[PDB]
Amino acid sequence: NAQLTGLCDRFRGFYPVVIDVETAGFNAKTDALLEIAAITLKMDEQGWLMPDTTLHFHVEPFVGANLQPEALAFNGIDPNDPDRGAVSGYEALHEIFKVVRKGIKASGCNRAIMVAHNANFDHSFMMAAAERASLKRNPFHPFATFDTAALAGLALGQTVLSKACQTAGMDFDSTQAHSALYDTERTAVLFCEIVNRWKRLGGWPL
Amino acid sequence: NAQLTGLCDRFRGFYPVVIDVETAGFNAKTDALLEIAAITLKMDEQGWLMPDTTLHFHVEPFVGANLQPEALAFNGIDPNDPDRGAVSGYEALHEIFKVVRKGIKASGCNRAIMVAHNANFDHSFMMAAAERASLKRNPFHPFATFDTAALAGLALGQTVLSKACQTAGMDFDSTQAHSALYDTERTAVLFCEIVNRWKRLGGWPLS
Ligand SMILES: [Co+2]
Ligand SMILES: [Co+2]
Ligand SMILES: [Mg+2]
Ligand SMILES: [Mg+2]
Ligand SMILES: [Mg+2]
Ligand SMILES: [Mg+2]
Repeated sequence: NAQLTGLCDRFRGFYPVVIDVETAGFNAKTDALLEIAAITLKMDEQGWLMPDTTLHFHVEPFVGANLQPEALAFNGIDPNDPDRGAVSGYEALHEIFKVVRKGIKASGCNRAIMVAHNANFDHSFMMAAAERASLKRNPFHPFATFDTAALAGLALGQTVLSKACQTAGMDFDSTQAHSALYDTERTAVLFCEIVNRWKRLGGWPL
Repeated sequence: NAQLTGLCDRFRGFYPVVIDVETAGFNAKTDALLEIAAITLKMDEQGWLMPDTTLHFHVEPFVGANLQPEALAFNGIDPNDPDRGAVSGYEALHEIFKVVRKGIKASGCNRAIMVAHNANFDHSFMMAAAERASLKRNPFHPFATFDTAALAGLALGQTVLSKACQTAGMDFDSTQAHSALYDTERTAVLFCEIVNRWKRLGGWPLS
């Protein structure tokens, strides 16, 4: 309870959850959601941020979903592979929201906020997936996000995930990139580093 | 040329332009754009960031636009008021793009990136107006932004514009808030401060 409360209090009630999504295109309303990974965070007693929990689902292209081959070629996902283990968008988000809503309960926490690289992209797909599924209990703030591309611009002078991670002194494997799980991992680590670094430099507290 | 490359160099080529819009609702696709202000930035010889150029346009509701009274009640704008001096969305954007493209011409810069509080909101309306007007040659990055709500969250632990500005040491006047000019202005000063504060604590340069 404490470490989830100290986390939220760091962001005025916001409970930051790192999200990465794979898709069949750039249109959140018409292109398929194909993969989603979520990483929750926590604050240790010293006030340092770090990764807590990890969820990950492959998602079945919804009925009516367009699919751009350039997208599939990019992330390498085959929506047809049987051993894929894809579930519905509903199932994926419901399970993630369930884990998040619990976080928000143990609260100085009020609402969840999405952390993502170029968060506008991942946010819109999540909101669209939730839309199709008619999920009423959505714990994420409907418009606000923590975009690590902007935070990296500030702290690192880099907006590209790989280059930002490298520049931050992080390991980065191009061969593992563009996978929901790896990308979310790197992004959560990058996010935690930027915040902590700000702390180490005496930028925080105020 | 110097101040623009330095600036751009700080963000790997990105030429940051602060933007604030006023609208007739929350749907960028279907609700009216009513107002837009833009503030360019510059870096002095000491490496500090500050506001440079400012332009501002009231915008006439495009044909077919919806207007939410709650939106109008919120911002105080009357789209019928004859002395607004409202221009087309094409005109406001064209004028703003012209000034921005002039900045990108600097050797260091190669693309503009929008700075805004909850930037996804402003960015979507900007991109939709540009789309309505069939504007090629849009100098702003098509999907990237610098969101001051996120940067204030990190730097100050505040995400709300007024709260962040107050918490930052800046004056904020709720009287003048929710207007394009004022909001863009507070937002630009807040962005510059967060960047500068970062520099002053030794987070930048990386050396
Ligand atoms: Co779906
Ligand atoms: Co327009
Ligand atoms: Mg991504
Ligand atoms: Mg990815
Ligand atoms: Mg605004
Ligand atoms: Mg405003």
